Amino acid sequence: TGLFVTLEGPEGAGKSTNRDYLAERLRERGIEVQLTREPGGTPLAERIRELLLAPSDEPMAADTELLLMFAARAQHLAGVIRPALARGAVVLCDRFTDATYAYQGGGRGLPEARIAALESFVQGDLRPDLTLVFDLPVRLDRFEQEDRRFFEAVRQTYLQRAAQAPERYQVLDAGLPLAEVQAGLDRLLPNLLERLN
Amino acid sequence: TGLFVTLEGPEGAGKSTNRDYLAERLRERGIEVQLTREPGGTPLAERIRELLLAPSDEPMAADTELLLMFAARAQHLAGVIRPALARGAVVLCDRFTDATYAYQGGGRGLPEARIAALESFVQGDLRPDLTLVFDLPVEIGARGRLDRFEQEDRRFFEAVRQTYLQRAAQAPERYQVLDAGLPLAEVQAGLDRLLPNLLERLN
Ligand SMILES: Cc1cn([C@H]2C[C@H](N=[N+]=[N-])[C@@H](COP(=O)(O)O)O2)c(=O)[nH]c1=O
Ligand SMILES: Cc1cn([C@H]2C[C@H](N=[N+]=[N-])[C@@H](COP(=O)(O)O)O2)c(=O)[nH]c1=O
Ligand SMILES: [Cl-]
Ligand SMILES: [Cl-]
Ligand SMILES: [Cl-]
Repeated sequence: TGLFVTLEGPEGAGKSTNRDYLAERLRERGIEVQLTREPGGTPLAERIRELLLAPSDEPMAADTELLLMFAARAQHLAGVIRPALARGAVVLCDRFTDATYAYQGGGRGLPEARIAALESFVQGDLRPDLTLVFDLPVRLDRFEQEDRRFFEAVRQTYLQRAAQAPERYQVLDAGLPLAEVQAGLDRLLPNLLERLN
Repeated sequence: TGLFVTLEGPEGAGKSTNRDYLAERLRERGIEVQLTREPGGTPLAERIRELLLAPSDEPMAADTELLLMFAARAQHLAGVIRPALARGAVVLCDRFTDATYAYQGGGRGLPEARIAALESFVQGDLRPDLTLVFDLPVEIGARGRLDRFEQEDRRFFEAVRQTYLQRAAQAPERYQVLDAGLPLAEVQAGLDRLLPNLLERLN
């Protein structure tokens, strides 16, 4: 049995360096670590990501964007995430369904219930064991074209979701000195290892 | 007030030769016709189509394939189908959700209940007003499809064929089954025969 950990938050929050940090802590304890990201994580998922990010003169329907995001997820689950967990590996996934509630839900305004329906439809009972929210104040692809209010509603959705399920989430103040943040990651580790074992 | 007509069946069933005939019967009667096809029908929906058709060493999960089909459908609905019906055009759409039940359901073995939930999720209350099923026994009659579906065996395609006939029989009011194996004159007669009912559905 393995463990499914997701990381959510914007760039410049240190997600990658901190994911590397966590990954080294686990690896030095003999635990296999599978790094991955969404949307993407397999050849086909990465091609779907390309459609998602590529600007176009044709407006992408909201449902189209939502269904593509979940198509990439479906493929990623089958190709990478589930097999990793089956190996007893710890998956460190940069962005997952919380990013859907945040971007397609908070950002775009899609009803949370439609996102919930697809989450269950695609994932069955699988949810992350732990979700690390890297929180900090707020050419381009389709999403980077968006405005400050979009990214503000994005930020707030992570915190709202994190607040409703405090046991599954750990919110990190990415505005804190890196050293302090990684100290937080160290304090999370025992519980992580306990979960895994 | 338009009419949403879909055409189902494999390649070499005459769907296109038949669609052109049907489209002209409508046009000569002063009726606007919108030709389209799935997966695809808009630039983004065609990009999705090409992903679905592209061979790869990585197997596409059945759910991935189902979701991409519906993603293309949602874009196509918004950009072509709903507008056309709104203008009061007759949409003649090559392939639609019946192909999903047939390919993803019958072929891939996905449960009909899962397909139905997506159908509703994406389409709301919109379903075809009339579906023409061009029924053809599995007939290989040069390089093949040249796409992902080329690799599937006869059993897969038998299941596809049978799914169409089962759906048509379950709701005879909405489907017309044509024998696409007939000489083209006789298929045209089939089109001629169903035309008056199609017209009555429009007004
Ligand atoms: C996984 C996921 C990502 N996204 C967005 C977040 C990102 N847009 N920004 N900023 C983009 C991912 O690109 P990056 O991983 O390079 O950040 O896709 C969603 O909108 N929904 C999702 O479910
Ligand atoms: C519309 C639709 C098509 N398809 C398949 C049927 C076809 N493969 N074969 N034979 C392919 C459509 O391409 P053609 O119409 O050019 O044949 O996509 C689906 O699997 N699901 C769908 O929902
Ligand atoms: Cl973010
Ligand atoms: Cl990654
Ligand atoms: Cl067409």
